[PDB]
Amino acid sequence: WWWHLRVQELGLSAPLTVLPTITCGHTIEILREKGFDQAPVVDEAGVILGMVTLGNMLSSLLAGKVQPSDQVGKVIYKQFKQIRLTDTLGRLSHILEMDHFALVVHEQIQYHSTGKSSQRQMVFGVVTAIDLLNFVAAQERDQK
Amino acid sequence: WWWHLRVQELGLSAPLTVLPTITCGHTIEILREKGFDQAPVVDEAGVILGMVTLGNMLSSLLAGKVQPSDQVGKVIYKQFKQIRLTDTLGRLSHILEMDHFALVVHEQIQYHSTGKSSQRQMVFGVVTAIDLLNFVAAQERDQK
Amino acid sequence: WWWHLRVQELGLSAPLTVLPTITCGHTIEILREKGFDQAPVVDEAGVILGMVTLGNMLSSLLAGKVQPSDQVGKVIYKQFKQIRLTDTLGRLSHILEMDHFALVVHEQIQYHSTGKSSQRQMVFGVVTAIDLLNFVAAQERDQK
Amino acid sequence: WWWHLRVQELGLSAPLTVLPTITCGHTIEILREKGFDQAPVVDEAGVILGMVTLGNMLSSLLAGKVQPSDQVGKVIYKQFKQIRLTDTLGRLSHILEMDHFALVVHEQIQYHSTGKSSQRQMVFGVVTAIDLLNFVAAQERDQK
Amino acid sequence: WWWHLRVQELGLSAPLTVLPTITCGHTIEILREKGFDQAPVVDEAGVILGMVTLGNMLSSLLAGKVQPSDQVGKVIYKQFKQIRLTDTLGRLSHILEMDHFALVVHEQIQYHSTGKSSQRQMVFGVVTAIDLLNFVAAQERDQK
Amino acid sequence: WWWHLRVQELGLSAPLTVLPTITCGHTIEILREKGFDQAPVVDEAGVILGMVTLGNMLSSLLAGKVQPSDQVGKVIYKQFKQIRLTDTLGRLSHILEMDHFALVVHEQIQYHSTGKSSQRQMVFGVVTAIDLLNFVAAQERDQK
Amino acid sequence: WWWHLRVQELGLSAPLTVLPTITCGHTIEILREKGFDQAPVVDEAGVILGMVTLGNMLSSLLAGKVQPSDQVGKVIYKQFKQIRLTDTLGRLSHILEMDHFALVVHEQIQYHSTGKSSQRQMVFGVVTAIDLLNFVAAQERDQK
Amino acid sequence: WWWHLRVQELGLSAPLTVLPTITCGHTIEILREKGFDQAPVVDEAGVILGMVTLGNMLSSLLAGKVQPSDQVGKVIYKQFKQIRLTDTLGRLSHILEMDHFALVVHEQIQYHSTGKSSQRQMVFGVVTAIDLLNFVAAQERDQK
Amino acid sequence: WWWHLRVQELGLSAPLTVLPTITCGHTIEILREKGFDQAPVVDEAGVILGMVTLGNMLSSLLAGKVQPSDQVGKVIYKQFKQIRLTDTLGRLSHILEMDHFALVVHEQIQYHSTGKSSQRQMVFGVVTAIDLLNFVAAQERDQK
Amino acid sequence: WWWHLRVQELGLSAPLTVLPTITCGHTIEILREKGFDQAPVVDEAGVILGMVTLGNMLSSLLAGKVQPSDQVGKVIYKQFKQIRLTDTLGRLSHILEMDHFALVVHEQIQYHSTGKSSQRQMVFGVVTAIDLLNFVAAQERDQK
Ligand SMILES: C[S@@+](CC[C@H](N)C(=O)[O-])C[C@H]1O[C@@H](n2cnc3c(N)ncnc32)[C@H](O)[C@@H]1O
Ligand SMILES: C[S@@+](CC[C@H](N)C(=O)[O-])C[C@H]1O[C@@H](n2cnc3c(N)ncnc32)[C@H](O)[C@@H]1O
Ligand SMILES: C[S@@+](CC[C@H](N)C(=O)[O-])C[C@H]1O[C@@H](n2cnc3c(N)ncnc32)[C@H](O)[C@@H]1O
Ligand SMILES: C[S@@+](CC[C@H](N)C(=O)[O-])C[C@H]1O[C@@H](n2cnc3c(N)ncnc32)[C@H](O)[C@@H]1O
Ligand SMILES: C[S@@+](CC[C@H](N)C(=O)[O-])C[C@H]1O[C@@H](n2cnc3c(N)ncnc32)[C@H](O)[C@@H]1O
Ligand SMILES: C[S@@+](CC[C@H](N)C(=O)[O-])C[C@H]1O[C@@H](n2cnc3c(N)ncnc32)[C@H](O)[C@@H]1O
Ligand SMILES: C[S@@+](CC[C@H](N)C(=O)[O-])C[C@H]1O[C@@H](n2cnc3c(N)ncnc32)[C@H](O)[C@@H]1O
Ligand SMILES: C[S@@+](CC[C@H](N)C(=O)[O-])C[C@H]1O[C@@H](n2cnc3c(N)ncnc32)[C@H](O)[C@@H]1O
Ligand SMILES: C[S@@+](CC[C@H](N)C(=O)[O-])C[C@H]1O[C@@H](n2cnc3c(N)ncnc32)[C@H](O)[C@@H]1O
Ligand SMILES: C[S@@+](CC[C@H](N)C(=O)[O-])C[C@H]1O[C@@H](n2cnc3c(N)ncnc32)[C@H](O)[C@@H]1O
Repeated sequence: WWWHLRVQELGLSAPLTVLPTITCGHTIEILREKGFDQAPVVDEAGVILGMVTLGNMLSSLLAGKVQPSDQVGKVIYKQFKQIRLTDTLGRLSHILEMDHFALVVHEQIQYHSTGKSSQRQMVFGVVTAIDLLNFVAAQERDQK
Repeated sequence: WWWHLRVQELGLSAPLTVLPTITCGHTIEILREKGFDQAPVVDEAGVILGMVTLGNMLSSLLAGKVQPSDQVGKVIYKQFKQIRLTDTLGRLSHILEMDHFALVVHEQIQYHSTGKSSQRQMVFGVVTAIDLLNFVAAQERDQK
Repeated sequence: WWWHLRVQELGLSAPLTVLPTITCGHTIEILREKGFDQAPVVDEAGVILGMVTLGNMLSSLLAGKVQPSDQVGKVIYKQFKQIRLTDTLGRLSHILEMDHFALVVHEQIQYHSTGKSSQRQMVFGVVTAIDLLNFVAAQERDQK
Repeated sequence: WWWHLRVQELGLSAPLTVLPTITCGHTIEILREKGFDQAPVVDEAGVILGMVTLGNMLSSLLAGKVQPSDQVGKVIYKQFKQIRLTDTLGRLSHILEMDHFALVVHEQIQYHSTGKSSQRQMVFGVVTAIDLLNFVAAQERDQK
Repeated sequence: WWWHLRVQELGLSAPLTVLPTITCGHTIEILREKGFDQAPVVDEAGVILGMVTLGNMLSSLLAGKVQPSDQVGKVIYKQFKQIRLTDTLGRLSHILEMDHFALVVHEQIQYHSTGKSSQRQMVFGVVTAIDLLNFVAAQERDQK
Repeated sequence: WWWHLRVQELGLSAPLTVLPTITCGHTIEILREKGFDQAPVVDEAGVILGMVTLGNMLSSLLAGKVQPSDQVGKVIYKQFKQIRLTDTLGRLSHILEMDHFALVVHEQIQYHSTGKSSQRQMVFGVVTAIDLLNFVAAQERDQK
Repeated sequence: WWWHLRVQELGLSAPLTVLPTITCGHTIEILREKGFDQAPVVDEAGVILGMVTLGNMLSSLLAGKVQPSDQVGKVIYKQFKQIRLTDTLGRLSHILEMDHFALVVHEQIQYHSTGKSSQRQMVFGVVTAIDLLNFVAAQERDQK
Repeated sequence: WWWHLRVQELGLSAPLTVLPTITCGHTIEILREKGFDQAPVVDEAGVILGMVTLGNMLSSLLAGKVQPSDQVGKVIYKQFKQIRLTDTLGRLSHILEMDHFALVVHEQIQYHSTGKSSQRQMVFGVVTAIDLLNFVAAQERDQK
Repeated sequence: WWWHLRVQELGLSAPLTVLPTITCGHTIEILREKGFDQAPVVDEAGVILGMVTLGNMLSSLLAGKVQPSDQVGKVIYKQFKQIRLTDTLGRLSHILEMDHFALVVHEQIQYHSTGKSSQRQMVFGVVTAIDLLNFVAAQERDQK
Repeated sequence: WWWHLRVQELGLSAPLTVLPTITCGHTIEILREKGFDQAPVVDEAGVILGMVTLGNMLSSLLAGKVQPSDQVGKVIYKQFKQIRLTDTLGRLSHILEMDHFALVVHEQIQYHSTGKSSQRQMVFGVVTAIDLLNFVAAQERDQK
């Protein structure tokens, strides 16, 4: 039944993200002390530009390309199956199987001095099935 | 009953915002062509830095401080009441009671090259009672 | 300079109004898709008998007096700052300065079988600020 | 140059119209004391249901169809080269070139309880070249 | 029955007539506030030499032949058909059913020491169907 | 250099594990609030009889066998490239890449009444990349 | 210098243990032929519940409480001083210097069907100074 | 019962003994691989001049007096509860009650060139209770 | 039955040997006072370098090889069928039977500074049938 | 030189003898603690009838012919070499060489009232090479 549900309901309390210049070893700590596993990589403007995960992180360091002291900009995960918040859990349940996570985007349309429109994409969160499992374990009392 | 409803459920399709350098005259067009009157004023990084409304802009143009060719950066509406998307309708409905509009924000905590957290507030969108009315009109069908 | 202009100069094209029996939400949907905010409440004869505005409507709905399914007549915003089309832009601009909207009316005198005179008032149009702001933006391309 | 100008500029302070039930002897009187030539005929709802002119009337009286005590509604004039106030003076000029009068109208879009649109034609006023001649001496001080 | 009624018995209001030198517009604005449409042009005494109307002026002015600032002499409408006061209402019907007005003349036969018979055809006035309609309305009161 | 390091040094403070009867949703909660990802499934005697990981378990919920209220015993996950505690980081670096984790085994040789030996495998912990990733940063101060 | 060292480096390959049910004499034989002196006593679940030593044996066997053919659980040594593997070598130093043998333990906490937690204590390896002396004579080759 | 028996019956294994100058670690390894707990210290002539024990040796390094590479004559133990082969098992068992081992000695009456009598003490071997317990483990099947 | 018995169970009386540097006359003296038939000859280190018997003396004195003042090392007897202290009494009795004396030796495996294994041999004692004949009367009360 | 010596100087103090009925072990014990090997067996008057040694007695006991409890008379060794005291030491020494003992007999030459001379040969004693060895050792002191 849960696949009926929608992305926004899932409580993406995930404001955390990184710059590409963050030291690899530091991110390793932050995720673990938080218990997290993957962190979004954006610019200081917040523009979505990549990902970082242990799976590529361990693979990269063990590949010998970088040190833990290196910056994540050079080991940036980018192949995320990113989804939109407006979508349903079925798509989430679909996508979140081949890998543990996927980005949810929020779109931002700015207009220039001359009224010319522009588009900015923002991070709504970084979700995993735990959020799905956590949410599905409780909310079924209300809108099942 | 609807005041219990959760804010993110309100179907905000509101990515449009403006740079402060946009000309007032063009600004009116974009809102009026959209049927809008108020729009977020943000930087190129999406920094929540003010507003623009009907009363803000009508008073400003009638006061003569901004010509129609003037930029909105001079008269950016600032006294907006603001809510968070994780909040509830009842307070937002309360919030909308004494204003024409309300701002919803979001947060995104970037982490430095040194791994230090840095919190950035990000625009979620712009809500007027139409959004509440439009959704509660839909909730007439969804309360099943 | 524009405030000296005649009210009729603006050209408030749309004469869109409602009867006091249409469902509250239905009014809201019609205005919102078109982006409107208000609608004159007149009889089938067209006699100006009131107004309805979202600021009243949001307050009315949140007051609990009307469901969205309720009729619009019971929340008739019959009070309005009303001006005549034969009047000056500045005073209407003055009128809109501290109001969410303004009303203009069209007079009409009928003579019965005995020729005794009568008076009727039709709606010339409904004006908000963005009428003027767009109009002065357009008109200053011709007369300025 | 004036023929290019908009209809509404011509100061059409002409709200007077009659019910069809008014007698012949009173219609002539009012138009005579007003110095008028013709008078619109509408219902109590303002529906544009006819006309009456000296040419229509004189032909009617001299044909014997209406006694002076008879109603103008029996011989209600209804033909006219009707125009709408959004148009230009040249078309008004064009229409008045061969008719003995010109008719201008106005619109009102009422909406029912079911949200169904209803465009209602409404009288704006009666115009003759006097309105042109009176006002042509005026705009040659404003736009000329 | 009224067709028998004597033209003299109608009781024209009065003659109003100007000299050809004065401009059209000044005559035009005067006649209209009296409600008039057509005005004679005579010599220093009242001899028939000219005739002006709105119908020909509007036709001529929009044709561009003369301006409203042009003298009233160039808008002459003397091609009228003319009647004598000794005739009856029926003759007016045979006149006014087509034209917009009728001319009635009169003789001011003053006698002097010049030694010859004198004849000076005066203008008796300007009569329209309103006079006819007023006269038949009045005669229906006399014949009561 | 780190592959020189030995498995024993890593310090897996990982005594936590589960029974097969543990509730599915409770299982995910337990790891999540603590921030873990997977915990061994053993009996009350500590026998290494299973494993629970989100990737199978998210698939397990999507397979429909388990609701969050279900037990993990019916979806007990039992494949793991388990490593031995005496090895080096080279094996860990090798083994721990193709999956996110691997069991580390302690062993126990119990002797019967007749002196017959009996080997019993024990869980020394549950390791992922962080354990070494944190450790490699630390071990550059002690052994290298 | 070695006293600083970590216990787990000491090659504590002592998975062997006994059930209480086995006779005393065989256990003494078992440790004798394999060369040990003392062996840990646990249940079939591997729960640490006792010990057996030469003094625990000879004194009891000379006390007459047990025949050599008597069961070993009768003389289960339990007054050992106990340490955890996570400690340092100097902690072993001030343990074996007065005790004739040393016990080390490993911990394991299991989580129930209801999610409640319970710890299990598991033997790591029965160690005496020879391991230390063997290890310290060996590890200095790694350092130097 | 066995305490009535005779020491010589026990059947010692062998006299594995060392010189004082032997390295501490080599004795440590030798007793390890042999499983032994101690070894007598004698000269090349076999004179009973010392002993080396686990408790002596563990205390020796941990007191810092000898490195593992140092020679054992520095810590030469001689406080053994020495016994003679001719003595009884019960006394030996009593003798082993507090010491972890008991030296068994042997005599040799060597005469000189002049016939002067002299006694040369000889090491018969080394015994722990494990000898006795194993010894009684079989003797109860033949001499009982 | 006694032939089944063992060296150690039979037991020695006492060991007495001498250096070869003793004179022949005193060798007779010590044996004759003891009634001994023979004597082992070793160094002060106890190495079994020879022995002396009655048959050695009778041949030696009557061959003129040694005077009583001469040393036995001149004619130190060397023939002897050496036996070990592990051997069945029947063999001992057999092995003694054809000879006139027999010797049992005791092993002594000592280790050097470099821990190199080395086995020296030690004299256990001299045995004649008296050792058998006296003890056989005793073990018939112990084994029988 | 000693071959000149005689039994009269020999000092054979060997008068002890046994009866044939005495038990072998009883004779064995007596001979052993005095330290002899061979024992004379004579009648109650001292007349020569028997002789025994250990060499045959052990051999006979090992042959199974007699037990140690058997009488000494059945284990006789009379196949000795017998000598007379009048014979020189050289012949004495010569004759004892190829054995372990020799017999010397007593032939006193006085008689009694029986009326006839005869011979009742008593044993003079039991000499060994040790006697000679003791004798030659002593006589070397006497002659020098
Ligand atoms: C505690 S971690 C558990 C580790 C597991 N491998 C995973 O990624 O889900 C999961 C929780 O952390 C939160 N989280 C994941 N990524 C995050 C991020 N980049 N910033 C802040 N929170 C995040 C999610 O809301 C999720 O509920
Ligand atoms: C249809 S307009 C009606 C006029 C109304 N007074 C207003 O502008 O907010 C309102 C709708 O547009 C959306 N909206 C308002 N401001 C917006 C903005 N700045 N960018 C994008 N959408 C916006 C809101 O969600 C609301 O549902
Ligand atoms: C496209 S709408 C823009 C959205 C905004 N709510 C509004 O109505 O102004 C612009 C025009 O709608 C007109 N308008 C507003 N209320 C009206 C009403 N009740 N009937 C007809 N026109 C109306 C305004 O005068 C304005 O010129
Ligand atoms: C003052 S009369 C004089 C001109 C001429 N008598 C005629 O009626 O055409 C004409 C003026 O009266 C006004 N008028 C004409 N008919 C009208 C009517 N039916 N109701 C109100 N005003 C009217 C027109 O604006 C026009 O400017
Ligand atoms: C409004 S006018 C009659 C309508 C006619 N179409 C006109 O406007 O001239 C009303 C009265 O004015 C009078 N009248 C018309 N023209 C006149 C003139 N030129 N001088 C004096 N009276 C005039 C007529 O007698 C008529 O009774
Ligand atoms: C904060 S969790 C992050 C998620 C990680 N993939 C995991 O294994 O759960 C990382 C730490 O949790 C610890 N851990 C993992 N499984 C555990 C378990 N079953 N019991 C106790 N600790 C565990 C590991 O030692 C690791 O250092
Ligand atoms: C080689 S034996 C030497 C004799 C020693 N005195 C002792 O305590 O047994 C000692 C070795 O056996 C190992 N050991 C001790 N107890 C053991 C047990 N119960 N099972 C398996 N190994 C054990 C220890 O780690 C130590 O390294
Ligand atoms: C075979 S080891 C068995 C291992 C056991 N941990 C121990 O040392 O007792 C035990 C045997 O070795 C013998 N032994 C002990 N120390 C000895 C030594 N220094 N030289 C020769 N044998 C020794 C003991 O007499 C005992 O019978
Ligand atoms: C007591 S004498 C018995 C009678 C006779 N003298 C003989 O030797 O057979 C023999 C005993 O002395 C002991 N013995 C023999 N030669 C010895 C020697 N060289 N040193 C010490 N004891 C010896 C033997 O153990 C034997 O039990
Ligand atoms: C000391 S024992 C040992 C010598 C010899 N191997 C033996 O066993 O007969 C020998 C001495 O005892 C003495 N002797 C031998 N037989 C004897 C006997 N039957 N009675 C008394 N003395 C005897 C001899 O004189 C000799 O000096």
